[PDB]
Amino acid sequence: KNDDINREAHQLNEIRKKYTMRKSTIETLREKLDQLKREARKDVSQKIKD
Amino acid sequence: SRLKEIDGRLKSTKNEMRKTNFRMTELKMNVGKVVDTGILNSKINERK
Amino acid sequence: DQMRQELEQLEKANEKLREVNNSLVVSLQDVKNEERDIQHERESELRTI
Amino acid sequence: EDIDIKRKEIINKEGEIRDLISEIDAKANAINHEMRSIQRQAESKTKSLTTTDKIGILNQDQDLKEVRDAVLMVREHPEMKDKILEPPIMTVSAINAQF
Repeated sequence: KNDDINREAHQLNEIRKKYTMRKSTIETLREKLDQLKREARKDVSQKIKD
Repeated sequence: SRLKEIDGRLKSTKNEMRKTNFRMTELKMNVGKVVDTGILNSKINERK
Repeated sequence: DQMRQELEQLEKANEKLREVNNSLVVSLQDVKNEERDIQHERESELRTI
Repeated sequence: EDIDIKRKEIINKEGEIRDLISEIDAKANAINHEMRSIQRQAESKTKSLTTTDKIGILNQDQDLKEVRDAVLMVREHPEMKDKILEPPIMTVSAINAQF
């Protein structure tokens, strides 16, 4: 019984870490890329007016 | 006197058996510590 | 897994402890039988004298 | 965390039960050697000559016990066996009780 419950725990721990992995995808790709593209503009009205 | 010595050895052996069994079971319980194989894969994929 | 390796090693150690305990109990029972025999001989000789 | 707690509880139960295994082995060994000792005593009593031979008759008196010990030493001593024999109570048998 202990081994079965431990296997279930390991499966659910891997599941939770996959969830954390998707959270990391959110943090970097969703936001860090969003921030990089938003600031990469530097409001092109800058270079245009240059 | 020899009987008392052997009985003391017997009790010490029983205590050692109990300690070893409990340590074995603690080693079993150490498998349950949260091992994580998550977030790193996302960054691996992004970097690749 | 390493904890499982130490689990196996200490299982072997516990089995060795079981064998040692059984041998010690064997010796204890033999010496108890010797005690009973010596005590019975003492009782018989003291009664006779 | 809940599964870890349950695993630790069950594992401590397993350890406690495993403690009550070699202790049972100790009890079994003690009882087995009790068996062996008592059975050896029974076997020795069965081997007893139950006073059949006159050497067994010698078991019935302290001086006769000394005579029995002398007879046993004579049996163990061939040089003291050819020259010195068992007493006529043992070596010599009368035809009947009246003889």
